[PDB]
Amino acid sequence: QTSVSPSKVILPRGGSVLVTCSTSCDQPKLLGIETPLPKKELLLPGNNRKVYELSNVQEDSQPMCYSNCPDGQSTAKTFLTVYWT
Amino acid sequence: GLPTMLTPGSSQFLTSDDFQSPCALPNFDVTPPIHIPGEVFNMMELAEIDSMIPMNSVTGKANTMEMYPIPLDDKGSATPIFSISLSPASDKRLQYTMLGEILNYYTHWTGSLRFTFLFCGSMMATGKILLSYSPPGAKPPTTRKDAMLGTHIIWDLGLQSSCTMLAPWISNTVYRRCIKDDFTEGGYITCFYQTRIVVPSGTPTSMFMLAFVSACPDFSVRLLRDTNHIS
Amino acid sequence: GYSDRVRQITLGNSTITTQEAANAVVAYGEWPSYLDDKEANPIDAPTEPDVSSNRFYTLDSVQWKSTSRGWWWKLPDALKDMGMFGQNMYYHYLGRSGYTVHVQCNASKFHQGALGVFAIPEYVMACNTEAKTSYVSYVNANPGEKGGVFDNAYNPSAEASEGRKFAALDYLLGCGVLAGNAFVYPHQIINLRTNNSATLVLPYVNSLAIDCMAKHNNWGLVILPLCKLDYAPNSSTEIPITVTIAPMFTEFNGLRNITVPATQ
Amino acid sequence: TAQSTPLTSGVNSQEVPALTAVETGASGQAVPSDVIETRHVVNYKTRSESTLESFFGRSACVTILEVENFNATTDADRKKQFTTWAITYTDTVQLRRKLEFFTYSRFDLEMTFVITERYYASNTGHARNQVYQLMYIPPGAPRPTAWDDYTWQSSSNPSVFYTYGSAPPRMSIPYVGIANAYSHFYDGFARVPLKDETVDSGDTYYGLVTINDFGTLAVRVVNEYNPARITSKIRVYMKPKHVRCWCPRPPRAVPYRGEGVDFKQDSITPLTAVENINTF
Amino acid sequence: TAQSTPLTSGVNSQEVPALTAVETGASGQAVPSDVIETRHVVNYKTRSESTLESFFGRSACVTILEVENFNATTDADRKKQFTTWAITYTDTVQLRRKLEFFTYSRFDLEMTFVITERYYASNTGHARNQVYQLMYIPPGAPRPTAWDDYTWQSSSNPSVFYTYGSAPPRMSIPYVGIANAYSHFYDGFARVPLKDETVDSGDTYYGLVTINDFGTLAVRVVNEYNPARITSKIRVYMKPKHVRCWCPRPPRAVPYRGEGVDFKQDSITPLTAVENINTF
Repeated sequence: QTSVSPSKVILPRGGSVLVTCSTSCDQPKLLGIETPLPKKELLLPGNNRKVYELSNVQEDSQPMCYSNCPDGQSTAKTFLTVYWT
Repeated sequence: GLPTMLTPGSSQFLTSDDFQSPCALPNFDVTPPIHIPGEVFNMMELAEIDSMIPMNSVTGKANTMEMYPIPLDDKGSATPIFSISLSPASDKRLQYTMLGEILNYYTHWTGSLRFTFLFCGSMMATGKILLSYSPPGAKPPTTRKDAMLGTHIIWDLGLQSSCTMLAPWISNTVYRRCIKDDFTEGGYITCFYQTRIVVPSGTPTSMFMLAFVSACPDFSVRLLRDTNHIS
Repeated sequence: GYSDRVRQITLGNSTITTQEAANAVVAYGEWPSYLDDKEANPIDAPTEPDVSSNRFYTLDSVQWKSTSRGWWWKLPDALKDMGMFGQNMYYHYLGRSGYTVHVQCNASKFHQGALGVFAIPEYVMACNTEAKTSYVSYVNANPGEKGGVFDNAYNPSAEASEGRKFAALDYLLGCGVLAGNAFVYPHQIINLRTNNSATLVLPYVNSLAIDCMAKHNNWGLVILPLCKLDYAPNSSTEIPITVTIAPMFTEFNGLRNITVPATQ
Repeated sequence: TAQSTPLTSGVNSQEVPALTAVETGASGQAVPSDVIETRHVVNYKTRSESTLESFFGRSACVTILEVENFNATTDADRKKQFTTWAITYTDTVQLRRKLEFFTYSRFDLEMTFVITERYYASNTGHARNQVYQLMYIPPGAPRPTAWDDYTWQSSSNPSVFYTYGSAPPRMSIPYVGIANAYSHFYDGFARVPLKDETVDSGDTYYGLVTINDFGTLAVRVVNEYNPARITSKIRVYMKPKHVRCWCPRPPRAVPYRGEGVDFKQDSITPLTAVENINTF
Repeated sequence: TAQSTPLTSGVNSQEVPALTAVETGASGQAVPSDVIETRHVVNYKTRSESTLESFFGRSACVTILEVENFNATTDADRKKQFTTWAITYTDTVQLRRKLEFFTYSRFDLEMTFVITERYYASNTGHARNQVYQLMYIPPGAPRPTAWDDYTWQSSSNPSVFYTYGSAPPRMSIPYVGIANAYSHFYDGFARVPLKDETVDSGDTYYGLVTINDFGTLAVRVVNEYNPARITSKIRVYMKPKHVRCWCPRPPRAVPYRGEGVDFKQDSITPLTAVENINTF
C-alpha cells in the first residue's frame, strides 16, 4: 500500500538522507512524509514513484509516510540512526 | 407472427434488474399473514436509534466492554475528554455503531447527526462539560479557545442526565461519501471540561460517561454497495 | 400534579410501585392482546387463565459486583416453574403470552453505574465449542429461574461434552453482533443517578400465531453493565438486581397430560 | 421527500429540546433547528433507494454448484455426474448478512442460473452442445441416487432444461414458508427431551437449523457421456422481491463459522485499536 | 427553423448597423440584410442535429480492457485473470474533447460492452463458451484481490453476466454526481495545507483529479481455466443522454499528456505556418 525503500539507513549527524516513498496505487490523492526536517524535492518522473531529499539529520527520527489510496489511509515508516565521535 | 428486433443488452443477467419470471410453484396458497409487532418499513428507521460509540477504544480496552465508557475525573484538565472526526462510515470508532454498519452498505450520505451523551456518575457529582463541533478546514481544536469558536453546547449535570450535541449538515457537497475522502471530510469534534466535575467526600473521583449516535430526520443515503466487515 | 417518576403497575393480585422510575417502553408500539379470530391457527377451545397467571413473578436476585459482566434470561422459559403459568405451560401444546418485564436495582446517591436492560426477539446464541455448529443441549440452553451470565472471554472447550452451552460473550452479545448496536431492540438503561427501575411491555412476537412454549423461546432478556459499579469507600460492594416478570394476555391450546422435560 | 429545514433564529426560554433522557428508552429527538440557528432549505432529496424493495433488489449469489459429464467407471466418478444442493441462503456471507438485519421476513424469491463450461483434458475429442436439468425437489420427493434413475423424469417436480449458450434460466418461487414469515433466527429446538427418556437425545442441534427444510436442487447433465470430459460450474442466484421484514436486529460483525450464529475464536476482534481517544 | 432573410433594398440614412464596438464585450450583430441588398428567402433548414442531445448522441469509446483465462501458476498470471478499471471519461481523447467544451454537465450515462475473444496458443486443446462478469464497484466496496475471492459474488454491487456470442450488454447509469453537475474542470484542491503542519502535504495533486471517484469496473471470466488460453478484449462505451451543459469553454487544441489539462512540450505548435498573409 505504501513502500519506503530506504528502510534501514545509517548516516552521520548533519548530512543528507535520500528517502524514497511511493504507494501501490495509480492515483495518490494525498501522499507525503511527516517529519519536521528540511526537504525541497527530488526529481523523479512518474506519477506514482517519489523521492524527498531530507537534510540536516541531527537526532534519531521516524518519519511517517501516508498515502491516500481509495482503500483508507496507509502507513509506512523508515528507521534512521546517527553517528558521533 | 410479429416482426421483432433484438436490441443490445438482450440475454444478459443484470443483478439489479426488475423483470418478471415464471413461478415454479403455480397456485401456491401462501400462509396467511398475522400482525407481527415491530414492522420495519425502511432501513432509515434504524438510523434514528441511538447506539453506543466505542469511544474509549484505546490499546487494551478495545474489543471488551470497557470500550464504551469514556473516562472522567475531578481534576479538571484542559485536555480533551475525547476527540473524533465526523466520518460515521470510515472512522475506526464509528463504523461499528448501528449507524456505521448501515452506512457501510451505502456510498453517499447527507443529513445531520445526533450525539446523546449519558453521564453515569454519582448523584452528588455535579459539573459542566463543553461539547463542540467544528467544521473542517482549519486547525483541529485542542485547547478550549479553539473549540468555543465552532458549533458548541455547554452542558450541565443534574437531574436531566443526557445532553444532545447536534452535528449539523454543513458541507460543500450535497452528499458526503462513505469513505475517508479528503474532499468530503466531515468535521472535527471535541469535548472539554467546561468548569470541572466536582465530587464531595465519600464519592468516587474517577467516573465514566456513555456516548451515543443516531441520525436526524433529514438524514438519507444512496447507492447501495457491498460492505467491508465480512469475508 | 402527576409525574413520570411514580408508577404503579397491577396485574392479577400483584403490584409493583416505584418512586424513582423512568418512562416505560411499550415494545414496537403495540400493547399485547389475545389472538384474534381472523388469525387463529388451532381450532380447539383456548384456555385463558385470566388472573391465575397474568401476575408478577419475582425471580432470583443476582448480585451486580464491580466485575459482573452481564446476565441473560430466556423469557417464556424463565417462568417455567412459576405458579400456574408453569402449570398452564406444560399442560398445553400451544401458548402465546405478552410480558411486563420490570427490572429492579437501586443504590444510594453516591454510587454510579449503568445497566442496559434489553429485550431481544429470537435471542439465538452461539455454542461454546468449535467441533460442531448450532450445538447446544437443552438443559444448558434453558436454565429457567436462575438464568445465565455473560463473560469477557471466549474459551471454546475442545470437549464436545462441556461445549454444549452458550458461549455468552459480552461484547459480541452472544450472537456475534456488537453490543453498542443492541439499542435497536426495545431497551431501557438503569442509570443509578437517574432511575432505579426498568419497565418494558413486551407483546407476543413470533412468526406463527401461537407456538409451543416448551420448544420455542420468544424473547431474550439481557442486562449488560455498560458502566461498572463503583462505590468509593467500598470498591467491592454488591447491589442486587431483582427481575420481576408478569405474563400478559396468555392463551393456551391442546390440553393433555403434563410435559416434564429432562433435567440432565 | 426527507424533511426540510425551517428558518429559525436564536432562543432564550425555558423550552429546552437539547436535553433528553435516554434512560426512558427513547432515542435523541433534537433536529438541527433546535440547538442552532438555521436557514430555510427546501429538501427535494428522497429516500427511495433505501427502501427494502430496493435494498434487497439485487440478484445475489448463494452457492456454486459443480457437475461434470464423462464416461464414469468407478463410484466416485458416478457421483460427479450430478449434484444435489440443499436450498439455503447461508452458504455465502453477503446475502445472509443483509437478511440478518431482520428477525422475520416475507418475500417471493426469484432465481437465475448462470452456468459455465470447460474441457477437462485436451486431446480427448470434442462434445456436442449441452442441456442442463435443474429439478426442484420438495421435502419428501425422492432424491436421486444415480444420475439417470427414475427420479430425474420429474412427473410432478418443477424442472427447467437450460440449453447451454442461451440466456440464463429464470423463475420465481413464491412465499413457501409454513409460518407466516421466514424465521431467520429461531430460538428453540425441534422437540422436547422428556424426563427419563431411554431415547437420550443429547445431540439435538440448537436453534435455527432444525426447522428449515426448503428443498433440494438436484442438477444433472441430460446428455450421455461425450468423449471429452466437460466440467461445469453453476451459480445459483436469489433475489428477494415483494419484500416485507419485521423486528430489526444488529448486523453481523465477526465472521461466521457455520449455518448458525456461531463465531470462530481467531476472529472475535473486529475493531482496530486507535492510537488514543483524541485521534481525528 | 433558422432565420429567414427579408426582402430589403438599399439605404442612405443615419441608422448605421455595420459599425459596432467590440470593446463593449458584445459580438457582432449585423445580419446580411443590413449591409447589402437581399431577396426574400424562406428558410426551412433547422438546427435539429446540432443540439446537445444529438451532439452527444453517440456511443463513444472510453477504454479497452483485457482479461484472459488460463491455468495460472505464477503471480503475474493470476493478475491477468481479472482487470479492475477506474471509471473515467479521460482515457481517450475524443469523448473527452467533446465534453471539455463545457464546464459543468448533467447527464444520465448509458454504457454498452462490446467484447471479443481469441485463442492464445494453437495446439493447447479447446474451450467451452464463456460468461463474463462485469461488476460496478462503488467507492468503498472491496476491490477484488484475486479473481475468485469473496468480492465477486456481488450481493449488492450491480453485476452483469454476458454470455459470449450474444448481443452486447447495455445498461443506463443515472446522474450519480454528488454536486449538482459533473465538474469537468475543478480549479481547487481536496484540502487546505495549514500553517506549520508537520504533515507536509507538499505533494497534493492539483485540480480535477482529487475529487472524482466514480467507481471501479472489475471484470473477471466466470469460467474456470480451460486447456486453451483465451485472451479477451473488452471495449467499455459511454453515451451521455438527457444531456444538459453549462458555461462553455474553448475546445482542446494541443494534445493531452494526462488526466489534467496539461500539455506536452513537443506538441505546443498546433498551427501550420502559411506562406504569407495573402494566400487564398
